[PDB]
Amino acid sequence: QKRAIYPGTFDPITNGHIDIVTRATQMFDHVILAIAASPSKKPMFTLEERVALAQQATAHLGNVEVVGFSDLMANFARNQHATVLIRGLRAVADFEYEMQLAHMNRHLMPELESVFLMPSKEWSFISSSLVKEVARHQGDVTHFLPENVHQALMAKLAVD
Amino acid sequence: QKRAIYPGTFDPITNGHIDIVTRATQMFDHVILAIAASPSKKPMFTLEERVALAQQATAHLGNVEVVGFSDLMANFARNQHATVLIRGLRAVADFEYEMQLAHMNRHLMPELESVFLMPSKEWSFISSSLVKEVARHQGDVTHFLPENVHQALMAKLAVD
Amino acid sequence: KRAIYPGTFDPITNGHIDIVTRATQMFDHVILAIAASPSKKPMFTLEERVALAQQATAHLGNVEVVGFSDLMANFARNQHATVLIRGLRAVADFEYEMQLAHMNRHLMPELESVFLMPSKEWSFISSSLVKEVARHQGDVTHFLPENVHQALMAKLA
Amino acid sequence: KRAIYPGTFDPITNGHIDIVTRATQMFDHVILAIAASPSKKPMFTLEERVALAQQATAHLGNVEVVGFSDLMANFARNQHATVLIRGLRAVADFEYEMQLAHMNRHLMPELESVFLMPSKEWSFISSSLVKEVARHQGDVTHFLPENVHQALMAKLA
Amino acid sequence: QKRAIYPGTFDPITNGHIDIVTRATQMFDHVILAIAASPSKKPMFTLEERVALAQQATAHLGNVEVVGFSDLMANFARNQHATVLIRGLRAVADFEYEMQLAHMNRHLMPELESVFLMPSKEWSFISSSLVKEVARHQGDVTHFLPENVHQALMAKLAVD
Amino acid sequence: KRAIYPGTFDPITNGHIDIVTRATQMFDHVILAIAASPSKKPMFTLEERVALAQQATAHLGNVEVVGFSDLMANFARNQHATVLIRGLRAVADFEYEMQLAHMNRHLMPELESVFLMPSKEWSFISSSLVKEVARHQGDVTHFLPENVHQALMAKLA
Ligand SMILES: CC1=Nc2nc(N[C@H](CC#N)c3cccc(Cl)c3)nn2C(=O)C1
Ligand SMILES: CC1=Nc2nc(N[C@H](CC#N)c3cccc(Cl)c3)nn2C(=O)C1
Ligand SMILES: CC1=Nc2nc(N[C@H](CC#N)c3cccc(Cl)c3)nn2C(=O)C1
Ligand SMILES: CC1=Nc2nc(N[C@H](CC#N)c3cccc(Cl)c3)nn2C(=O)C1
Ligand SMILES: CC1=Nc2nc(N[C@H](CC#N)c3cccc(Cl)c3)nn2C(=O)C1
Ligand SMILES: CC1=Nc2nc(N[C@H](CC#N)c3cccc(Cl)c3)nn2C(=O)C1
Repeated sequence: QKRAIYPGTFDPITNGHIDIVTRATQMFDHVILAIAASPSKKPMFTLEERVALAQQATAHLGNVEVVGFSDLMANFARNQHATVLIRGLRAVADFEYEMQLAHMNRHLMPELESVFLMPSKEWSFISSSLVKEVARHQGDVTHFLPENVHQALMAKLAVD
Repeated sequence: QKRAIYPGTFDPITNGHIDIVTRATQMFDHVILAIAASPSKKPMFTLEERVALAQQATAHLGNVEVVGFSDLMANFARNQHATVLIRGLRAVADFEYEMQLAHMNRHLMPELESVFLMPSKEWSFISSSLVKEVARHQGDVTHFLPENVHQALMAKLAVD
Repeated sequence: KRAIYPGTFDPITNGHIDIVTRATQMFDHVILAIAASPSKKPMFTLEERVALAQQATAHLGNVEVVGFSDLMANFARNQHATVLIRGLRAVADFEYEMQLAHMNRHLMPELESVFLMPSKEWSFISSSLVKEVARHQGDVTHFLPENVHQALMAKLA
Repeated sequence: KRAIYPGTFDPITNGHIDIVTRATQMFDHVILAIAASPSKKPMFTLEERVALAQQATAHLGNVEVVGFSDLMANFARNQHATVLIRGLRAVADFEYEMQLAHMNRHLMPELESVFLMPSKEWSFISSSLVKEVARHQGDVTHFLPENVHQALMAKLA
Repeated sequence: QKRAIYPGTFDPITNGHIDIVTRATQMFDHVILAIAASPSKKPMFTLEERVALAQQATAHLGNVEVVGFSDLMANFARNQHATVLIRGLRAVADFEYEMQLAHMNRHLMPELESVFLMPSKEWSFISSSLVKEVARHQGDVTHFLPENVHQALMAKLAVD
Repeated sequence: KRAIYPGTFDPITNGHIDIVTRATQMFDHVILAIAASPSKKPMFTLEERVALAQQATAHLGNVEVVGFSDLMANFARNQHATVLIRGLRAVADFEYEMQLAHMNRHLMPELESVFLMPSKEWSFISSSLVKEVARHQGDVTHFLPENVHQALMAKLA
């Protein structure tokens, strides 16, 4: 009965995040998609919007639970009885930062294992920040997002 | 009749940028040096100052046109009838970011080819941000800039 | 859940032991798979490498050590493994790791490549570096299981 | 404008076809230049590599396939090329690419090295990886032109 | 009689910084641990707090002088009669940035040599920014700091 | 203070001269240590490499050129060196450099590895690239001391 957490800002959730969480569900019994409540930089979408969007986009995956959190991801994993922390590794990931984070998470909770998954080649060169920057500048990002996220991002930028 | 765009903030234009745009003119019939009107971080020089400086520094290159833009660089390339997008690759470039940008630009305009040029070893370890940071801290940056840019940067920091 | 941990393991080091131990804490059964790897011209034969890894992992009840000369994705299919473990130390290896994982996915899409990070203690060593040091009579006891250390001493003697 | 696209092309892959196709859309004439490369001990002879690349690029009207054993900058001068094309997949290759481009510039300053990025589809493959998979009887049809796939099958048979 | 400067923000000084400065004292006759007075991002600790903390943490090292500075690190090295500039290289260091900085420092003061030291494996994956981010989020960072720094960081976060 | 600058120096280049010159401005005595390196199958014998480096560094009064086949940490101990110099050009080398430095520290904790950065002029060359260019009759005079250039010409003749 292995429980895994998949933390992030998911601002908004992309097809790359869907690809990662789907691979995680095929490996672990229970996956908690954990959304950061209060990131350093103010998010485009509120925590409620981000939770609602991730819930709709993962509804077809029976063993995914979407939950918000504001504490250390290691503390959150300990409270969720999770022994696995999922991180996606795109071709464009900051590997140096992943090593720092994993070694720090191990110092905080040694029994918590950081697991790196690789997304499809299709999502290996995108990020939520690149998608948003393109969208803010009127670029087509439909291909990178679930339908519900595309509709919400269009509505957000219409009134900005 | 190949048309190439060379986009950037050019805040201010450096000898590294001059080196890149010169190599581009030797390869393509028409080069548009495209200056970003409204970057995320407020620039040191206004768009008019940046355009005027780049115009003076490239005047000796007959097939360079200096133009400001505020849209997506792929949209700007499509409107300029350009099929080539020039990016300089210094030894200190963020290659991971270049891959993201190139793959995103290809998604937005598939017929637009991203072309990476390498500057002289002399300019392979500098950037406008490093030059400005050194200049703000009273360091000698004459070697890295065209004469007109050096005079304008001295005048800017005199009144800051 | 069955996971495979493939490699040349020429010889198996404390870094490899660290990885396979983390894998056993996550998956029900772990197959430590030793590739014949003749193109790399290994120091130890496949039988020596299998015997050494068996002795070094004996204390881990859910590890099975097996040799193979097959394509690793075919070997993973034949072992009924849906997880392929790879250890990650630094950025340089991460690139070849991406190629291998994308190729393994093309050959077997249901086989998931997972990357584990070793202890800081083993983050700067490799079988190649240990062998190079041992060839120049340097002390490598700290980096190897005891049985591997004695076999490497005997091999270079 | 004449551009040269040099390499070992042992064998030519879909990633190489992707690069040379992008080059033809930018330059009037493209020379796909196959280096003898004896130090790498190639799987296919230079004649086989030339024949394979010729058949695989026949549909591209402005590609000329030529073999060479010369210094690539001397070969580019002799082909009246002012552009040298190199494909870029990841960071690790980008370093050796910088050395090669700065050396080529020292030897021929008027020859410009340009870097093109392949499709995401071919961003994780290489001739070496394809050959390694094919040696272990793995399916590599997806990564190669048909004629190259059959020649690689015949070579390993 | 070689004099070396070891510059940084030291916000706060960590065991990684102590490891680096200790290695520097074993190599050079006089080491100046140089604390940046006015960094770009506002520091957690004031310059006086940072100086006091670094002084207490290096007191056992007889040939270390802790000094604040607000000018270019190359100008500061020239004024301190230092011909060596120490930079720590952790496994997670931004090497591209280190190359830019070293080449710029060499342009400003060619006789000033940039020297890269490697910390213990124990401190190879941490930074002051990661330690602070973990501490702000109630994580245990005792292991990464000198005792006096741990007490000061606890007091800082108690009133924040 | 005694510093050792070890390497294969096959042959010694202007980049190596740049590094050793910076080292002499920092330390009282510098030992340029040439590793036999038989596994790399060097172009020049150890005696040729020692003779060439001696002639190329003669103008630097505090450089001693010595050959060794020993573990570099044992050689540094025997030379009474507490500093080990390594030149740093780019990120790719920085990883192997970290492994080597952490291993050298394990073998000799009082021996400090220091990294120096060469001039921008030599930041894109290596002995391997210079030899490869010279093998194809390319001009490499700019990258080598005069005596090394003539010896490399004579070796390839
Ligand atoms: C070792 C570390 N553990 C950490 N846990 C958190 N948690 C917050 C929770 C909230 N809001 C967060 C903020 C932004 C993104 C994410 Cl994914 C998570 N931050 N954090 C670190 O920066 C370092
Ligand atoms: C795929 C992308 N395409 C893009 N085009 C732009 N255009 C703006 C125009 C203005 N002002 C800009 C801003 C700053 C620097 C530059 Cl060079 C260009 N941004 N942008 C992205 O961030 C991503
Ligand atoms: C996608 C790929 N599939 C592959 N299967 C194998 N199998 C051999 C078995 C033998 N000898 C092997 C050799 C070296 C290391 C390992 Cl772990 C496995 N190699 N191989 C690739 O290099 C790439
Ligand atoms: C600056 C340099 N100039 C050079 N010219 C050559 N030429 C040979 C021709 C043969 N065989 C070659 C070998 C392998 C790949 C290529 Cl693409 C070309 N190699 N070479 C360097 O390695 C560096
Ligand atoms: C070539 C460069 N030389 C430089 N010297 C300084 N000095 C300031 C002094 C203050 N306050 C400083 C600020 C933050 C951290 C440090 Cl370590 C030092 N900044 N700086 C550059 O950004 C680039
Ligand atoms: C931590 C290590 N210690 C080591 N000592 C040696 N010594 C040999 C001497 C000979 N031949 C050598 C070979 C090649 C380059 C150099 Cl610089 C030195 N190699 N070696 C390692 O590769 C790793």
